[PDB]
Amino acid sequence: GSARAEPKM
Amino acid sequence: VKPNYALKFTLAGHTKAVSSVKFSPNGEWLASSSADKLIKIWGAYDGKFEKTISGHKLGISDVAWSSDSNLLVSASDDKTLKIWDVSSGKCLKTLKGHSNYVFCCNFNPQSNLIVSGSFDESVRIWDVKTGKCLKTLPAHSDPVSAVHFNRDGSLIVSSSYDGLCRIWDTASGQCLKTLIDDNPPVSFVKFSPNGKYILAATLDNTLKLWDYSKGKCLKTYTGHKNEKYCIFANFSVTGGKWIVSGSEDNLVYIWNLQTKEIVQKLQGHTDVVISTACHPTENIIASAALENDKTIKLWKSDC
Repeated sequence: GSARAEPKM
Repeated sequence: VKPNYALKFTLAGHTKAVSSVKFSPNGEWLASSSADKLIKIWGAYDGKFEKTISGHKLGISDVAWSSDSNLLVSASDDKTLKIWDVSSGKCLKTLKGHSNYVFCCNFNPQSNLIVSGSFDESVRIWDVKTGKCLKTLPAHSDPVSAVHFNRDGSLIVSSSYDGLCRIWDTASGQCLKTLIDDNPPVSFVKFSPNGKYILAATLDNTLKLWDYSKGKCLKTYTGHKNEKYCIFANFSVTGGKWIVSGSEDNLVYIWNLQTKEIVQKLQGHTDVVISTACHPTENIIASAALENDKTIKLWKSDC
């Protein structure tokens, strides 16, 4: 739900 | 001299990953933003839950306080920023213009302006009072990971996955500097409290202290894990002079700013420590973790 909480794939 | 940070409080309440934690400039409060679309307010000294602030349609990646500690600005995946009156919980303005996730935000010292960074590759400067976008800077060629004003608000520093840190003149919107041995994605940047240096993190497990004018790297800090996430870093100035950062190994790392040696590692979290903040007057660190943890920790030292 938040971009910062998702890893850079 | 090493610090003696020990766990005092664990703050539970968010139901999804916490994205950012910030102490109010008056030192009374801690504000947290989360992937659960909420902003939470907590007592800075006792960890006591204060209130929930809602309105965003999607999760929030960042939150920042005005200089008088009365307002908050939040940056959301819903492509907007919102200005909030803390005491009432009201949404004063919805900042629209970004065409992709708004990732980072900050007020300037005068707090009449807001700077934001987005996945749309731009940096926007907003008027607090009107909610209008004053300037759109064609800042980068990849998502903007961080934005920060210097001490007198005359400069903006931005960082991006494009491997660059850029210094902007607040008034004209002109690019004053571009900081380049390689260009790994820049996941975080901020000015030092005196405004003479910039602390930059890169997705190669490295933090760097730069002199902005001369374009020279003065210090390098390693030992932590940072390859996938935009982790906040800080200058701790209340006691000893440290560099504080979260880490993908679930620890809070503390370095002696000068010697670059690790002086403390905090254990407690159970997921990536995405965010850390340093209290403006007391030797207190707030830390926040990702989806598998969801908690915020408050740590205090005698020095």
